[PDB]
Amino acid sequence: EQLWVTVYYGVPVWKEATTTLFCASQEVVLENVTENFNMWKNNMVEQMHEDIISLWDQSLKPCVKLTPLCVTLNCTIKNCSFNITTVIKDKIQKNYALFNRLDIVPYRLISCNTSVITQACPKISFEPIPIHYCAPAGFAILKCNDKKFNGTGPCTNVSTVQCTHGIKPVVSTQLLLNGSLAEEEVVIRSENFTDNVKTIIVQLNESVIINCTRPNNNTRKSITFGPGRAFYTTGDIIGDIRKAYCNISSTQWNNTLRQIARRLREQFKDKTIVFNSSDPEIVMHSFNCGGEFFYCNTTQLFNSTTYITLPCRIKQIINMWQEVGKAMYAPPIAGQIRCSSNITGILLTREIFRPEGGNMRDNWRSELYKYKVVKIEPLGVAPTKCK
Amino acid sequence: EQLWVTVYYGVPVWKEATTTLFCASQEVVLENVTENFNMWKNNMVEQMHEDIISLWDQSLKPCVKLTPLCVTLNCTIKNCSFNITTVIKDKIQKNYALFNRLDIVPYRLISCNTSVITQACPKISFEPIPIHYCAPAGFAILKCNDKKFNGTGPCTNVSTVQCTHGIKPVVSTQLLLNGSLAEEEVVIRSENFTDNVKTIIVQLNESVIINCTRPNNNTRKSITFGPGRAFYTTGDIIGDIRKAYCNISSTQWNNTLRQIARRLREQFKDKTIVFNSSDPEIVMHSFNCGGEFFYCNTTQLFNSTTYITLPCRIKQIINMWQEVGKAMYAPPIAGQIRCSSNITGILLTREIFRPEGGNMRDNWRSELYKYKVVKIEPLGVAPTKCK
Amino acid sequence: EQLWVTVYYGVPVWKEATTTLFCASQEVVLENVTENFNMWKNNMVEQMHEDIISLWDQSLKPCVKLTPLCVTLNCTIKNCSFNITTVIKDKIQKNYALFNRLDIVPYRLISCNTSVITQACPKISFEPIPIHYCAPAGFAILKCNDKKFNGTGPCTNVSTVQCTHGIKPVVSTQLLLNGSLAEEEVVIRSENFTDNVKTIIVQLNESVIINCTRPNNNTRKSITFGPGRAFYTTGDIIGDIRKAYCNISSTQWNNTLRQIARRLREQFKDKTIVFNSSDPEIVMHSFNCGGEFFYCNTTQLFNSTTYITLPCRIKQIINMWQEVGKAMYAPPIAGQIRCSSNITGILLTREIFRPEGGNMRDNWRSELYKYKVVKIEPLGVAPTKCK
Amino acid sequence: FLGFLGAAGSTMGAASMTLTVQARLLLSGIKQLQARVLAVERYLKDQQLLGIWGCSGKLICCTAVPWNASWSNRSLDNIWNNMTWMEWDREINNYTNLIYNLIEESQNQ
Amino acid sequence: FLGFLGAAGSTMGAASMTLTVQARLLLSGIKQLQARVLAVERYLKDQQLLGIWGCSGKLICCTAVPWNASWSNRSLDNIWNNMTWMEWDREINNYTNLIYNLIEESQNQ
Amino acid sequence: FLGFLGAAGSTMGAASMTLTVQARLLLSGIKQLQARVLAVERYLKDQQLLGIWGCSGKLICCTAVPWNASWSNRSLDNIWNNMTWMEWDREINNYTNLIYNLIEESQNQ
Ligand SMILES: *[C@@H]1O[C@H](CO)[C@@H](O[C@@H]2O[C@H](CO)[C@@H](O[C@@H]3O[C@H](CO)[C@@H](O)[C@H](O)[C@@H]3O)[C@H](O)[C@H]2NC(C)=O)[C@H](O)[C@H]1NC(C)=O
Ligand SMILES: *[C@@H]1O[C@H](CO)[C@@H](O[C@@H]2O[C@H](CO)[C@@H](O[C@@H]3O[C@H](CO)[C@@H](O)[C@H](O)[C@@H]3O)[C@H](O)[C@H]2NC(C)=O)[C@H](O)[C@H]1NC(C)=O
Ligand SMILES: *[C@@H]1O[C@H](CO)[C@@H](O[C@@H]2O[C@H](CO)[C@@H](O)[C@H](O)[C@H]2NC(C)=O)[C@H](O)[C@H]1NC(C)=O
Ligand SMILES: *[C@@H]1O[C@H](CO)[C@@H](O[C@@H]2O[C@H](CO)[C@@H](O)[C@H](O)[C@H]2NC(C)=O)[C@H](O)[C@H]1NC(C)=O
Ligand SMILES: *[C@@H]1O[C@H](CO)[C@@H](O[C@@H]2O[C@H](CO)[C@@H](O)[C@H](O)[C@H]2NC(C)=O)[C@H](O)[C@H]1NC(C)=O
Ligand SMILES: *[C@@H]1O[C@H](CO)[C@@H](O[C@@H]2O[C@H](CO)[C@@H](O)[C@H](O)[C@H]2NC(C)=O)[C@H](O)[C@H]1NC(C)=O
Ligand SMILES: *[C@@H]1O[C@H](CO)[C@@H](O[C@@H]2O[C@H](CO)[C@@H](O)[C@H](O)[C@H]2NC(C)=O)[C@H](O)[C@H]1NC(C)=O
Ligand SMILES: *[C@@H]1O[C@H](CO)[C@@H](O[C@@H]2O[C@H](CO)[C@@H](O)[C@H](O)[C@H]2NC(C)=O)[C@H](O)[C@H]1NC(C)=O
Ligand SMILES: *[C@@H]1O[C@H](CO)[C@@H](O[C@@H]2O[C@H](CO)[C@@H](O)[C@H](O)[C@H]2NC(C)=O)[C@H](O)[C@H]1NC(C)=O
Ligand SMILES: *[C@@H]1O[C@H](CO)[C@@H](O[C@@H]2O[C@H](CO)[C@@H](O)[C@H](O)[C@H]2NC(C)=O)[C@H](O)[C@H]1NC(C)=O
Ligand SMILES: *[C@@H]1O[C@H](CO)[C@@H](O[C@@H]2O[C@H](CO)[C@@H](O)[C@H](O)[C@H]2NC(C)=O)[C@H](O)[C@H]1NC(C)=O
Ligand SMILES: *[C@@H]1O[C@H](CO)[C@@H](O[C@@H]2O[C@H](CO)[C@@H](O)[C@H](O)[C@H]2NC(C)=O)[C@H](O)[C@H]1NC(C)=O
Ligand SMILES: *[C@@H]1O[C@H](CO)[C@@H](O[C@@H]2O[C@H](CO)[C@@H](O)[C@H](O)[C@H]2NC(C)=O)[C@H](O)[C@H]1NC(C)=O
Ligand SMILES: *[C@@H]1O[C@H](CO)[C@@H](O[C@@H]2O[C@H](CO)[C@@H](O)[C@H](O)[C@H]2NC(C)=O)[C@H](O)[C@H]1NC(C)=O
Ligand SMILES: *[C@@H]1O[C@H](CO)[C@@H](O[C@@H]2O[C@H](CO)[C@@H](O)[C@H](O)[C@H]2NC(C)=O)[C@H](O)[C@H]1NC(C)=O
Ligand SMILES: *[C@@H]1O[C@H](CO)[C@@H](O[C@@H]2O[C@H](CO)[C@@H](O)[C@H](O)[C@H]2NC(C)=O)[C@H](O)[C@H]1NC(C)=O
Ligand SMILES: *[C@@H]1O[C@H](CO)[C@@H](O[C@@H]2O[C@H](CO)[C@@H](O)[C@H](O)[C@H]2NC(C)=O)[C@H](O)[C@H]1NC(C)=O
Ligand SMILES: *[C@@H]1O[C@H](CO)[C@@H](O)[C@H](O)[C@H]1NC(C)=O
Ligand SMILES: *[C@@H]1O[C@H](CO)[C@@H](O)[C@H](O)[C@H]1NC(C)=O
Ligand SMILES: *[C@@H]1O[C@H](CO)[C@@H](O)[C@H](O)[C@H]1NC(C)=O
Repeated sequence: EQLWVTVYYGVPVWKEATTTLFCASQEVVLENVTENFNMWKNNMVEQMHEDIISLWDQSLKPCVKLTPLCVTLNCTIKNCSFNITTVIKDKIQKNYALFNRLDIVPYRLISCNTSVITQACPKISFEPIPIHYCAPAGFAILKCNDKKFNGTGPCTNVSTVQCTHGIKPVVSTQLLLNGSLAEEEVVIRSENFTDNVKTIIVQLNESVIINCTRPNNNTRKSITFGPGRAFYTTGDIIGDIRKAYCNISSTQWNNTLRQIARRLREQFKDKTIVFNSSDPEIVMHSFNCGGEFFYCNTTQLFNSTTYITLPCRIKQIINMWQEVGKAMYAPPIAGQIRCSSNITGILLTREIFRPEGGNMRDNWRSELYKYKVVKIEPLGVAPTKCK
Repeated sequence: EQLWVTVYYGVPVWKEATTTLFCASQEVVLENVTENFNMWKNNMVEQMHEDIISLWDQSLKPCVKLTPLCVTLNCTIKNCSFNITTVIKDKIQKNYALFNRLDIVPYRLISCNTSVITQACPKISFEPIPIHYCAPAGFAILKCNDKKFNGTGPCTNVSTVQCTHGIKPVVSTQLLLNGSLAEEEVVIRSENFTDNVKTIIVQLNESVIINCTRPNNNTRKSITFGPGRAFYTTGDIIGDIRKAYCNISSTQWNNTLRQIARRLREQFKDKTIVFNSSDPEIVMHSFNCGGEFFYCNTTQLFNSTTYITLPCRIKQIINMWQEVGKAMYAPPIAGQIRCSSNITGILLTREIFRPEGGNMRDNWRSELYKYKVVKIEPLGVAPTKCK
Repeated sequence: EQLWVTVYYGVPVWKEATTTLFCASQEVVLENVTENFNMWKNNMVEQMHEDIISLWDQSLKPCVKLTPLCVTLNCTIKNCSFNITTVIKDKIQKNYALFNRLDIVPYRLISCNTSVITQACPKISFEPIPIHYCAPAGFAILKCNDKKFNGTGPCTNVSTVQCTHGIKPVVSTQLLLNGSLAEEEVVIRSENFTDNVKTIIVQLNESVIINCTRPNNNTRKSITFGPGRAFYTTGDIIGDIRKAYCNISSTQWNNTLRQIARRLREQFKDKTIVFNSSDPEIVMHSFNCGGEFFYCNTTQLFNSTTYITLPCRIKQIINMWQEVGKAMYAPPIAGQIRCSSNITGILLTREIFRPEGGNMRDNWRSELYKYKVVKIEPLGVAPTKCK
Repeated sequence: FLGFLGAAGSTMGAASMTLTVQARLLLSGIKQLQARVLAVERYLKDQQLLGIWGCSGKLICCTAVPWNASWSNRSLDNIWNNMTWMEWDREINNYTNLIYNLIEESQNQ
Repeated sequence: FLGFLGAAGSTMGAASMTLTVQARLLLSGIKQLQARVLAVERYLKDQQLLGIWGCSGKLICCTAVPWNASWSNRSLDNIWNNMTWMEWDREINNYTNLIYNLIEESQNQ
Repeated sequence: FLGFLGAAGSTMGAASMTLTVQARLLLSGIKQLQARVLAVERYLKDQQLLGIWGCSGKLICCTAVPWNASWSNRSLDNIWNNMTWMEWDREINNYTNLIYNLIEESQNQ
């Protein structure tokens, strides 16, 4: 018999594509399907990084620039004094302000000649809030529910989700804080573990709690430039002068480090491995805690084959993501600062392994490893006996 | 006897929703329907308020700042002389300027230590044009046609219009000008009359005409203070120096106050009421007349248990809608300025009653009190005897 | 007998349009159809001019302004010196720079008195690239393929194209550079030959090669005024100095003028045609060669009834379209530069004939004379016998 | 000619003859961008939801889905002669998704 | 065969078999958000103007409105075998809105 | 009810009963303007391509395009009871435009 062409609308097939995901702040299982995933070719990570750059640029656009503070400072933390113009242009008034050591260079501010300093707007905050990346109509976001997932490879338990979970945009350099933990084992994923250039991402099945503090009791002082331009800075400290530190329980870190070493030995050949030490922005552990930007020295943790106290520095002028042509002055926070977080992931780089990485893109690649964006193609053709 | 499902399109039902009403610059009577209204929870007021602020901020964006003003003014209305830089950077010229008294604080401009002063472009015009708010396809605007509607509660007669009437964005603090008169009587309406903090909106059925004038013959002069940057100031006055005043007929105002008292005593308990007098933006009557922002002392209108002359002052630096950082230098206008207006409504605040009009959203609640936006839902199902 | 109206969709008819085309960087013959064309009321010229002005203004937005250069200069091409501030705002220092004669007036800069000088950003370049204009969906672009087309009137060979040919947005005043050559013969076209006001566009069938060079060996120097605001200028010249000039073959230009005079004698009456010489913006040949804006005297070419050498000057500060208060500082290039270009067209004005081309829309009328945009109207009605 | 939405207070026995003047107004082509995209999306959503069910080209259509008494058990004289469309929308509001799912399933047969 | 808009010079009888190549390319696929929304709105305007009259899913439809000789009165073979579509669009250009309103009125019944 | 894309692993006979589950969720209305405009255009392009071929609003329709064994020589029970739509699309990805223009040619002929 002859066979004739039919057309079907609503065919359940998909093809790979890139779309314009939007932020937002159901799940069905897909049986008998073996869609393959790849964590190192995701467009969602690039789109998330571009959106974070676009959001950080837009918040610092309208408010005050710190051009008139590129003056000579008579510094004696440090106590410094300078000449500055008051709101009347003809009059010049002497003032004073405390500065941290990393903000000043022999004094003057550290980022005068490099780029222009735009002060952060005095009411904004850097508290991370969860962001769900969601796909428009006609697209779908797949998820791989395999427990032993390694990144590049085919999945056996694929599911279509409405959109992603609560990805918190936490900024960190070496230890990934407040992330999502693995289900069964400590999992190490790399694009090529036999290459020295490629970074190594570790995910911990059990978190390590970290406590950090700034015991100096600062107070906030305001300095006026002219019409409608102000500047907030520390005036004095009411109390004893102390350093800022972070505490990690040593037994938890030792057990976690033993598990990392065991699984990393299992991935590599049967050889001994040692953990070694790592510009303060790429060497030290950089994160924000309560509004202040800490820079903590992590050479005590990675020194292997009660508590551990890590000394830290506070920095107010930051120029992260290496954008030449922009800088940022975070306003100081009055009172004591205390915060706690869970260590979830560590970024390693090649016997000898050391924490390394100035890219902030690998922080979000450890959250978006389960997901993939597809495009629905509902039209289909098939032969039927008679039409 | 079996009932099977019937699908209808074009079913006349609606549900409450908030939409994006677009500006533009027909009524059908709905029978046997009762719809509740609430003008304090109306979302058209917030939409109009945000649109007017966005239009003002769009107008003040490219029209250049006034820095390097705020130099030390030496003043003898006032005659002030100051030193300013010329178009060449390293040279200083001497200029003189006539400024009003309210623009000057002990000299120095009034908005120097609070906000950046963006000068207003000489093309600009503050004349109100009527704006009709229209609803898109799928949405509808319901109008309450009760002649004694008190703002809340159900409305017996409801009608549907495509767009609102000619709402004029008149900015005025204490006395509403060029508004919509009531149908039958003077109507006093409020959210609840027992709370003293809530504003009281009075709407008159007979308008009271007001005549305001600026009898000084001012001349305008251009001062250039930079490369391609200049601004306009009053040069000199020709003729006798006179004050700006507004004229109200005393018989009309006495009858208006007696009607307001007569209708207002019907709400409160049996008690005599007295009108008492009320930072010039909130204390005295501030309004625009011919391009100059008059500030008229209204203690004679509200002092009770031929013509009435109210003295007025002129300001050129205003910072409307209470937002810090957005002041505007209004350019002066040469020649005598005269305007006439119709007094439509008075805003009151608690017996003793004094005018208080600090917010600008109560100017537009007196126009958008009839209207309500709904979302039409055309689909519907019902059982019949088909098939 | 009896006819009924029927509806057809996809009917090939079109009407006039004024839509906004989109840039980009198939053809159907259309037998048996005639369409009238008009290059003087063609709307693509205004669209191209608005887009070119918008991109040229957008490219000059983020980078540095030269307000601090507006200071007196103690000059000895001139060697000038001035005083600016350092990167530190407190102290000042003395620098020197080499400026051309056309950029200074008796010494201050050319446009500090009226305009705002903005430096062209060092990342961008002035090299033109081909630009294709494509009609949006629902519209079509018609092209007249007649070789005898005189600019307005009916066209016999009309064809539909998706996008226009590659048009380079070159900058020229008197001689059209790198344009589209005529098909078989030198063609003159104008709006009204008997009108003195209307310009005259001449197109050539064979091009004339022009060679221009800058024999001075300039060296780039960097100058800073503060945080992140740099400035580039010539520091010194290595070797002997020599003027810039352009070379044109004399016999080829003489034959070109003979053919042009023949066609002007055909269009006008049989009489004597004489060419005469033509503010450096409109008198001299203003064009770009290797990144520097040349201004060449053209009185040798247009004086008639081995090579020829035209002297040229160099401007660093230009103002395209003569915008009110906005100009541009082009950063100088280091070392010698040479360039070569085709001469494909001359703009003339009326017998005596003098070249003047100060408007840049007549530059682009020579490239969009073949094109016309239309709007497809796919619906149509026609009677048919069947019900 | 009652006009647009003028049969809202009438009973649904008499309001069902007036569906043309409500249907003819909900059209396109006659903060601008949000309103235009919203109008286009609402028109296309109504047309797609009407076209999956069958009867894309008419205002009154009726399917093979049997009416369940759990949704509403009142008689036809109570439905079509005693109530307006607002009240009937208020009764079966939580059962609209189940009815729409049943219509979509029955049309696929 | 003749490509997009290639039968503009041919007669109606030749060009009536090739309506798809003008019908297909009215969508996109070849700031720019506004022109793109404008293209969608123009296509939807033509589509629902067709859909009000009936025959939403076909390119050639037949209506019940009788042809009036005041609009045009020449012979049928001259219209359908000798004349291009543009010349016919020129002739009945004063009566297209009236024919559209009569077609809209007849579909209402 | 297997939900959206729930029958993607089911056979072509079984997955043909869940066409309305997928087809209901191609259109929006469930910074952000690009996503909504893109969804509207993808749905509108698919609907236009379906309506050009004919029979957009009904199920049973005649197509009259013969099937070529060079496209797929597989027996019909093996097509409709053994494989899914994904590998069918993989088999007929390159041959699809020929089938599309043959359906368009059979529409007018
Ligand atoms: C993080 O903390 C560690 C430990 O506090 C820092 O390591 C310390 O680095 C300094 C300078 O590199 C070492 O000083 C050196 O001492 C040797 C004698 O041992 C002397 O010969 C050298 O001339 C120099 O003075 C110091 O010994 C070393 N601490 C330890 C325990 O070895 C590290 O620098 C910190 N990280 C950063 C980024 O600053
Ligand atoms: C972070 O960890 C460090 C070290 O584990 C903690 O430092 C410890 O703090 C306690 C209480 O402040 C100290 O106890 C005190 O010792 C003095 C003698 O020096 C005694 O006179 C007091 O009565 C009291 O017992 C303890 O000595 C100190 N340990 C070290 C090695 O210095 C720190 O408190 C932790 N911080 C946080 C926020 O958890
Ligand atoms: C495949 O993934 C699914 C994920 O849905 C697992 O099934 C359960 O799904 C429910 C749905 O809400 C979850 O709440 C459960 O946590 C899931 N797991 C369990 C154990 O119930 C399913 O188990 C996975 N199968 C395999 C073999 O990994
Ligand atoms: C990881 O990268 C290394 C880079 O050295 C790859 O090793 C080489 O791959 C090339 C390409 O086929 C071979 O010709 C060489 O013989 C390989 N070895 C060396 C020592 O150069 C390696 O294949 C990569 N691994 C993965 C899984 O991609
Ligand atoms: C940190 O410094 C602040 C600023 O002096 C302290 O706050 C003061 O505390 C005293 C004692 O209770 C009060 O009398 C003052 O009124 C407080 N000042 C303000 C501005 O509130 C604070 O107590 C200090 N904290 C510590 C732990 O030393
Ligand atoms: C970080 O600080 C928290 C308190 O904010 C610590 O939690 C306390 O831990 C002690 C000792 O384990 C317990 O006795 C308390 O009951 C805990 N209190 C709370 C509120 O949890 C935590 O231990 C600190 N982390 C480290 C590593 O020391
Ligand atoms: C406006 O007038 C209406 C009556 O037209 C008031 O509504 C009444 O409010 C009282 C107090 O809650 C109720 O007991 C009555 O049943 C309501 N009547 C109706 C018909 O709903 C309404 O309260 C008035 N608004 C104000 C602010 O006073
Ligand atoms: C505004 O009202 C005042 C009344 O206070 C008017 O002033 C009077 O004008 C008449 C006519 O010129 C004089 O005879 C009176 O002597 C004035 N009264 C006083 C107290 O001076 C004034 O003319 C009115 N102005 C306008 C424009 O109507
Ligand atoms: C407010 O009203 C009172 C009473 O009407 C005014 O007081 C009168 O002022 C006049 C003018 O000086 C006197 O001749 C009367 O004797 C006063 N009467 C009383 C009872 O005091 C008062 O002047 C008014 N205030 C203003 C600003 O107009
Ligand atoms: C511009 O610079 C020149 C130097 O290049 C200045 O000329 C010197 O002036 C001083 C004081 O008048 C003399 O002592 C030197 O002998 C001059 N040198 C030369 C080479 O002439 C000149 O004065 C400067 N112009 C101004 C206005 O200051
Ligand atoms: C009318 O214009 C068309 C182009 O729009 C001409 O067709 C071209 O003819 C040349 C020479 O025969 C071919 O090389 C090209 O390939 C043709 N173009 C296309 C798109 O087919 C045509 O010759 C012109 N006719 C006249 C009489 O001038
Ligand atoms: C071209 O220019 C000529 C004059 O140079 C125009 O001719 C004049 O047109 C005006 C307006 O119609 C008449 O009043 C004059 O009498 C005309 N003068 C002559 C000498 O004819 C002519 O209209 C312009 N346009 C065209 C298309 O030729
Ligand atoms: C272009 O070159 C000619 C060369 O002759 C210049 O004309 C001379 O200009 C100077 C200065 O104004 C006069 O003294 C001569 O008498 C002129 N000679 C002639 C023959 O006219 C002309 O000025 C130059 N044009 C420009 C813009 O540089
Ligand atoms: C314009 O052209 C005329 C004609 O060629 C030039 O006049 C000649 O100039 C040369 C140079 O001095 C003399 O030797 C000839 O005798 C002149 N001939 C005549 C007829 O006068 C004139 O110089 C040219 N002008 C410019 C500015 O280039
Ligand atoms: C441009 O034209 C000039 C002539 O105006 C050429 O200059 C000649 O160059 C040759 C070789 O260098 C010399 O022998 C001649 O004496 C020069 N003539 C004159 C009048 O000076 C020059 O070569 C041409 N080309 C370039 C690239 O400049
Ligand atoms: C105009 O000048 C250009 C170069 O500036 C000439 O273009 C080159 O000419 C040679 C010789 O025919 C070709 O081999 C090259 O392919 C051409 N380059 C390009 C990019 O097309 C051109 O010949 C000159 N003449 C005309 C009439 O354009
Ligand atoms: C996924 O594949 C499995 C394995 O074939 C399916 O399970 C059985 O499939 C056969 C083939 O039709 C049926 O006869 C059995 O009845 C199925 N088992 C059960 C328990 O029903 C399974 O149905 C497939 N999943 C989907 C969603 O199609
Ligand atoms: C009516 O609905 C109830 C509850 O949803 C269900 O149990 C019953 O089977 C339904 N009746 C029919 C005939 O579908
Ligand atoms: C035909 O058109 C004319 C236009 O004047 C009109 O008067 C006449 O009634 C029309 N005839 C029919 C049958 O509609
Ligand atoms: C089937 O396709 C082949 C090529 O794939 C072609 O040669 C053959 O003619 C086609 N069959 C028919 C009946 O056209």
